[PDB]
Amino acid sequence: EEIIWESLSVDVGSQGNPGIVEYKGVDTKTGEVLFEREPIPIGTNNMGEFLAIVHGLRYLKERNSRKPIYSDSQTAIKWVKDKKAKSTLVRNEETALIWKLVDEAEEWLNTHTYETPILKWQTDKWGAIKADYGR
RNA sequence: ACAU
DNA sequence: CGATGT
Ligand SMILES: [K+]
Ligand SMILES: [K+]
Ligand SMILES: [Mn+2]
Ligand SMILES: [Mn+2]
Ligand SMILES: [Mn+2]
Ligand SMILES: [Mn+2]
Repeated sequence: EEIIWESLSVDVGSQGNPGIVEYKGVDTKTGEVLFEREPIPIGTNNMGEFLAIVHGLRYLKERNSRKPIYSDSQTAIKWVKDKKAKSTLVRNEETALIWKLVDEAEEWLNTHTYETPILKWQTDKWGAIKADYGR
């Protein structure tokens, strides 16, 4: 119903899908950018949405913050819940970096605990997530 | 269909 | 119009 303003919002941006992928996390209340990942030459939207949530979990855990995370990706929220990113992206030499990062994110989820609620940003009611790339 |  | 996903 209502936005939980005391939260972290994350999103992917890309040039092509598959294509160059980046992501960032912002304070939902203020829009302040709290982290941004350097562009990865080839990935998918969903891989980037997944990495963004996992990075958010790690960022909040390191700072002892109980804030929830908002994501607009139904897929990535499920992959994080499952601790398994079921991407269709070919594993080859050009996708090795994104796949390394995804594998390492899964590995982190399988070796750490968190209570962080991972919440669906309701774009249909609230507009674009505050971490959106405006593109 | 829904979500990107 | 193309794509990634449940
Ligand atoms: K969206
Ligand atoms: K589809
Ligand atoms: Mn998104
Ligand atoms: Mn894996
Ligand atoms: Mn977006
Ligand atoms: Mn967009």
